[PDB]
Amino acid sequence: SNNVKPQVFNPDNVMMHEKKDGTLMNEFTTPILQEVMENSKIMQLGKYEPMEGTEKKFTFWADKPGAYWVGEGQKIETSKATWVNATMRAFKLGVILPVTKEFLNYTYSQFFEEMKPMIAEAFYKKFDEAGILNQGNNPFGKSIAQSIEKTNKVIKGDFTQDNIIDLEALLEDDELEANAFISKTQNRSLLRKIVDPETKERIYDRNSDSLDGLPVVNLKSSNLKRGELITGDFDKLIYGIPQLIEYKIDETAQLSTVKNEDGTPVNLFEQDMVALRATMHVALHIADDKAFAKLVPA
Amino acid sequence: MEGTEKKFTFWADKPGAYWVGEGQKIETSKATWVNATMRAFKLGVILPVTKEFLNYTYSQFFEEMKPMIAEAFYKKFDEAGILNQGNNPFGKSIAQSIEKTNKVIKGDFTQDNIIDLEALLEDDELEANAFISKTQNRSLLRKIVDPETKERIYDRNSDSLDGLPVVNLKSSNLKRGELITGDFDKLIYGIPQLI
Amino acid sequence: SNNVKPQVFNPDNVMMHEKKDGTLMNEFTTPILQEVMENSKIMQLGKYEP
Amino acid sequence: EYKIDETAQLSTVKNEDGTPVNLFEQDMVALRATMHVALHIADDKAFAKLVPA
Amino acid sequence: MEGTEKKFTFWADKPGAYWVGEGQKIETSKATWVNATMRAFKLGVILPVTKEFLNYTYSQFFEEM
Repeated sequence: SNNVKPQVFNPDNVMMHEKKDGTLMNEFTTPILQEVMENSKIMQLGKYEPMEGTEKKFTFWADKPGAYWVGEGQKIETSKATWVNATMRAFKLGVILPVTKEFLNYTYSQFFEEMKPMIAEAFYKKFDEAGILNQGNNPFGKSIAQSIEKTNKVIKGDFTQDNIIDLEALLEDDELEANAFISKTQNRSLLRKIVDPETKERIYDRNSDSLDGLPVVNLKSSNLKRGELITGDFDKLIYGIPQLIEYKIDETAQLSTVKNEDGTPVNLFEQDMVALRATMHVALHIADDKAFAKLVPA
Repeated sequence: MEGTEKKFTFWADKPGAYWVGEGQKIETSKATWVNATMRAFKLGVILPVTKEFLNYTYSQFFEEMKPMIAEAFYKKFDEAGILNQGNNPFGKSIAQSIEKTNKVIKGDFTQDNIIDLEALLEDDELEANAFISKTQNRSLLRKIVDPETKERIYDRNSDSLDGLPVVNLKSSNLKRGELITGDFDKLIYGIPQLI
Repeated sequence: SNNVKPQVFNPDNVMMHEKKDGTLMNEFTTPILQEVMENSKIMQLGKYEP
Repeated sequence: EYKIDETAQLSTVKNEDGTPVNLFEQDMVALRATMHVALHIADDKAFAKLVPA
Repeated sequence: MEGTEKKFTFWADKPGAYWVGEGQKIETSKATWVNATMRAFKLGVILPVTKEFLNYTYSQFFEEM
């Protein structure tokens, strides 16, 4: 066909060297990152559990044996122990990044090696918003926010030392103690302006990000609102990783998820392109639905 | 800066990710960068002197005038990049940025408003680094008291507000009622030609 | 699309770890054979030619 | 001969949406086996059959 | 050629000169330049072969081709 104008794609997810206006992108300056790359707050707070299938079983003692006061020559009576079972499964995260091979030679040679950190960050954020907030199409049935909803373990009201202490007290009502807080950085404003009216000490350590002596963890998510704060015994949140982040770079596949201007699927061998596929298998368990509580604006 | 212009490339969008069922199609995504650019403009002044003046009135006039010209340049630059004043040549300034994003508090100087002003940057995960103030603000800043602890947020001894440096502007264009907060590492400046 | 149920296929010859009811086939026991599998009767009866 | 492949399309299998199966997008593997085999009947009179009425 | 485009800059118009009377005003002129560019394009072909052909007819086909 001898058509030499560059290919338009739909969606425009393909990195290209030549722009449709004819601009040809030589002497490219490598973009620089205005931020530190994020990490999974679930993997920071929760307990790791080694997992080898896609599924894991847990079994715990429940009932325990009794005892009796027995007179001399009186018959000693009997007792029993019990256990209970729980289980968690994994799900898969993945993405593909397509590149034209002119781009990977004449614009950005190292593109995939510089994308790898950003793909890992995207997976970690996608996991955190699922397991903490019940957001981003949570595949599990299990999350902190949905545990709080079933137990209704919520305080309604403004940030005060009264409410923040009554929140942490809401766990020991069930014989658990808080290990950390989860909050939104937009609200350390509110933590900074509350003080003990009697000892005249401030509950939030602005210098070290501890609230009431416990560490605060900041979510970058937009789904956790200004007025909302979460507390929990995070040893009761368990995570596992059957497959680490694995990358395959492929020079020959077809991508039916992307189309050419004529409506045809993208074929990487025939159109002279490359793609990176990343996948990960990740599993979440909430070991005790009573272990988490939430403070919410009225 | 080696000429009248500088250019910057930053990552704008990171790639997405998908939950993928077994045997389901993994979908695509893209990274994306953005371009920004910075250019110089010229400050200048001429000082005319008669030869009688320079001979018989004031011999060292230019040598002692040089400092006052440098101050006039610094004041013109500050009054253009902070305030949108002095007939500013650049496209944008701090006052233009505030006016476009509308990050402004209507209110008196109180510890509540000073904390809400600093919080108005945390809305965007930016942490304030300093204040820009009018020295005739001190008669307001020093009468702020924390009603529980009765601590005062403005430190006489180090011209520091809520622990952050306060920097004072000598102009008539920053009024008596007004205070400015920023992450000032987001001011970038360059000087292709010293005076 | 963030769809996590397993793909249905036609004619459905794909071997899959997850069943559509959500059963995960871990702890799987390798199938054993109820027979001895057949040789070719052509190759048993006929003559081979290089 | 057995060839194992991780990136082909299979047109003879279709997704629930009707699309051909792509092994790279869908994170799959396929085994292809092939064999060449030949037959000759050297004398067609050499065979006979008994059949029910 | 590094990358797939190259640029060339050439002198174009050249300054004038004037005949100047004694105490007459000398006039002005300017130099000028122009740009040219050369760009690469891609040649390609695919040669498809059945593996019957590659086994039984012509093993060295993609070497001789």
